[PDB]
Amino acid sequence: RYPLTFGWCF
Amino acid sequence: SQTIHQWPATLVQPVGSPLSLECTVEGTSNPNLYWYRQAAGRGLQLLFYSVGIGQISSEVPQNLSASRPQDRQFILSSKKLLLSDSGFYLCAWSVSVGAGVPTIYFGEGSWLTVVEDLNKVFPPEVAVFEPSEAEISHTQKATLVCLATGFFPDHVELSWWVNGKEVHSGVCTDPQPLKEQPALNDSRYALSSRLRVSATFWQNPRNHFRCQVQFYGLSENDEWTQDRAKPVTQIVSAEAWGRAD
Amino acid sequence: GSHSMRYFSTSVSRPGRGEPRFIAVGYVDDTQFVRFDSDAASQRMEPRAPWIEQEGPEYWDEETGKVKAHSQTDRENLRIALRYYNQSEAGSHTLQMMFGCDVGSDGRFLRGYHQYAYDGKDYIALKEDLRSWTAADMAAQITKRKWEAAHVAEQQRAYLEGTCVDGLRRYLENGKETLQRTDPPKTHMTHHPISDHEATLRCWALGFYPAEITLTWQRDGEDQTQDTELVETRPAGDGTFQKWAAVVVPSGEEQRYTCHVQHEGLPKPLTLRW
Amino acid sequence: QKVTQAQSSVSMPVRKAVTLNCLYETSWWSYYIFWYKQLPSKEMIFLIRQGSDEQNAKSGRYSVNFKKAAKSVALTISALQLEDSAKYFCALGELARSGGYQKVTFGTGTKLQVIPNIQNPDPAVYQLRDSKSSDKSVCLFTDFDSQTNVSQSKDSDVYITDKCVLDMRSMDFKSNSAVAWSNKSDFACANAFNNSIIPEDTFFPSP
Amino acid sequence: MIQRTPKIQVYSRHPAENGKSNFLNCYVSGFHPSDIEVDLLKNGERIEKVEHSDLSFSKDWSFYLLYYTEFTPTEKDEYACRVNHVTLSQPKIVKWDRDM
Repeated sequence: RYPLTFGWCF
Repeated sequence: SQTIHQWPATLVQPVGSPLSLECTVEGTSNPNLYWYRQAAGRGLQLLFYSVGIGQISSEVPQNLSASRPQDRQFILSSKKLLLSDSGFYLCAWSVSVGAGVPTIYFGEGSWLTVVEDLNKVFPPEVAVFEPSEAEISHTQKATLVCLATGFFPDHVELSWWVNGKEVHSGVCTDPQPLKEQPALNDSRYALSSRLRVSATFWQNPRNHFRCQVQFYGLSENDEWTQDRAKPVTQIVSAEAWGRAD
Repeated sequence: GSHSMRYFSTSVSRPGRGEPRFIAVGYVDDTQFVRFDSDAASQRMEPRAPWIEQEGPEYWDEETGKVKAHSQTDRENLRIALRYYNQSEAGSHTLQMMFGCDVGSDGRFLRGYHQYAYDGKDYIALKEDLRSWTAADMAAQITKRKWEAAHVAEQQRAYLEGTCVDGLRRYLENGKETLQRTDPPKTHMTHHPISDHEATLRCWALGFYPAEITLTWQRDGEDQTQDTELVETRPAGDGTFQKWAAVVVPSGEEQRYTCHVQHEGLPKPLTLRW
Repeated sequence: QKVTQAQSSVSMPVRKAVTLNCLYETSWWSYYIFWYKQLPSKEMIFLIRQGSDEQNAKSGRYSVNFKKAAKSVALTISALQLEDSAKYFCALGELARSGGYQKVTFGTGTKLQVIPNIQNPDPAVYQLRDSKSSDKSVCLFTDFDSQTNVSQSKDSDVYITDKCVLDMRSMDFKSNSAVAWSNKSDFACANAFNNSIIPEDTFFPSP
Repeated sequence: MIQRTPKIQVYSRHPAENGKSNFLNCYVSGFHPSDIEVDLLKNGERIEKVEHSDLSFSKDWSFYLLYYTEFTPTEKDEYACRVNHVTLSQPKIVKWDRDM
């Protein structure tokens, strides 16, 4: 399952 | 991640009139914005969500119109209100998917009552009832009662003001107004509230008690042709002073 | 034995020619099973292995959502790194992400990874304890501070140890017949004269899986690691792999040398002789 | 059906603990549950959140009992307080298919009524006169404990408000009370609240 | 911002035997950045319907790609792989040796 990218913003 | 504020909070308007609710957020940039609706006082339906400035989207089509002319400026509007537009409308904001795990935070909300017949609108009458001597003797405490009567529509704000300062301690106001004539479909409403203080407090003639009721009704601009005074938005107060005897 | 799941995505900016291209692929061990390509028409997460085609429309909808959300933030990330480094908008740049978990023979969590590379070198990466970030440089530290504030670490820890592990278990089952298969390498030697006095001995391994393999040469039972030529393992193009080791030999001494092959699907190490 | 709060309403004694139930339906493998509390002002304030991969969320007197298999995410608040009285909302959060935002869906809410513990009842019915008009008066039924229930009247132009609690905070003193008024000439405090069951030792002061 | 040059291996899926359809592979790995040009030649002439694997990469962040195509080997036909990359001043051509 592809990662849930909440907060991944630089 | 600080502040969200919407206005106005209470709205009474005739069918056909334009609607304009505005919302603002502070302390955060490029947030997700939402318009939610609460019919009755139960379920929240998402009406609009805004991913960014200029962007408005909705899941199911809407009659109300929404817009976002600036990052932190959100609007819910209409060029002509339908009596079905009545309801409780909440603005809300969240961090963006990229900025973090979205947790929606709401503003205060806005009560919008669209009214079909403006001749049904009535400001309240307010009366204060002084404490009884029996109570004072039996309990050494003194309960005042406030009574707002014959007002339409629903939403008024009743506050107590003692010596010029609003008071919350020792006060209780009915969860909601009761219908004076539950039969009628446009019954005028009534509301009661209590303020309890100590006997000694009430017995001080330097103590001024006031009950205030903010009423929302017609504007100065709404047209009015009836005999009785125009039921405009206004405040009605009734008061009493302490006394010893 | 152990198993692994991996997602690799690659974002490459192309200035004055549009939005960056985003390509993401997913693996279970040495087998790719999904892809997403921002320049593709479907604009959805696509299947790249038969055993995942059995997931229903909800899987594809949720997975598409996640990968789309990622593709959009890495698009924005390229721009942020550009500004962080104060680099020229004229140059093309790359952002790579790697994510996934390792599980043991018993299907239980082993390790988790969440790492970014900018222009082919480390930018930020989650540590082994899944609790703190390794910031490669001053720019990444700005990010390490954002992620700390947003609790990304603890959030991803829970996902790696939970959602990722379980998904890996589901996949290993859904694709048991393929993913848990083992393919011994089919081997053989070849002889190639270079001179009247020298020849190349080449030891082949073919059609094996997984790709992990060891090929060694021995001159009368003794290592030749310095004089052995070894090619990087390579895809056969059908889910199997190939590799070859080779030594140059003086004529006459051929039978001196021995080829040794170790692979998961070999009960015992093979030895080959010319 | 997306979020289900079966309890329309729940009551519980102050100082005790209550549990507000919530069930949900989702085909997502990753999601969040949020609990909000709606004040009587209608103000919607955020309480606690629960992630599908996290241990049981806990924040002050609020705690969530995440039962993932059952898809049950009940909220529990302990050491109840009078101001805990509000409407509590359960919400489900799912990343949209577009990846563009998190779609949050709300349940229909459960009204929590926390019940005051009246330790020094002194049930009585008093008559209060208008500050401006002596003749106009109102009846105040007060100081009964929480076992007492205020019914409407047989009459339609006799008005009775339900009981509500007031808090003289500095005196650590709480009191219940209902109000009643009428234009009926036959209306009197002696007979105002007698369509309700009131403590037999209710004090009815003279005049 | 150091750039890595492509390693190249050209080869068949199965061992070669004339008259039997096979797959001709050209594996490019260990390069950076990812922009890369790959062709399969038949007797120096570019082959048309060449497919490839989805862009992926290794532990060290370097990329790999497999380009491939069905073909049938003969004793006469020459096959190769033409590759260009930022790190190359001119396309590198690597001949297909059937026992390489």
